[PDB]
Amino acid sequence: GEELFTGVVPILVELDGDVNGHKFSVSGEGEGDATYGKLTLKFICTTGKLPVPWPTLVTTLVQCFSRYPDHMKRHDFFKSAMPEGYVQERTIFFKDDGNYKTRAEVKFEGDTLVNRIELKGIDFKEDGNILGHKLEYNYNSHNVYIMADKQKNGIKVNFKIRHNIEDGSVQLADHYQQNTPIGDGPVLLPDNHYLSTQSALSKDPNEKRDHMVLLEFVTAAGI
Repeated sequence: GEELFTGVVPILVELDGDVNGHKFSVSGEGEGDATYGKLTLKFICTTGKLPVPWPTLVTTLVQCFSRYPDHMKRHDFFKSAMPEGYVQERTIFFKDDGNYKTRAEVKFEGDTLVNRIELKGIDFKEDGNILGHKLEYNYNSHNVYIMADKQKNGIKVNFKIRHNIEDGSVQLADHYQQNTPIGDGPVLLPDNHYLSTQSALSKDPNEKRDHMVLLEFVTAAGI
């Protein structure tokens, strides 16, 4: 897959979610430039108002677009699984609140890199920081820790996202991730390393639908 990410690739994102019964759908389009670990996307809630804060959806809403330096190419599982793609599953535990469980398939459909997602959220407090919409519209920089999972011929991923709360406090979201290939072809199983992330959220001053504009940079490191 390395060769498939040398230039600007277009991206399409589709998420179907249900959090405590509140059903919703999100669509997103943009492009990724893995050579600069760059992502520019704009997401729309296609069913109306989003029943959770936009930032809680950022991790769910294409790590194959992370910049893997030359001396780490042999560790880029994400791109190695292309174009057949890979399944990405997660369990996001929101401290003192509910948890999201997600399953997605990211692969190529012609030239378009597609991320199809199903998200299920349960045990949220209808009046907590998530359902009550008390998280600020911003995003911090984190370190995504990656590990090989030889027995599953995939990887294991763990990290902690810190969502700023409107009162100055912090809402922790423990991420437990698993990625496995969709094809029966070989993939790169990586030594331990991590991805350094940063995201900036903004609004489109001409968009009336509930939405999020995301600019994100990610680069592999730790080796």
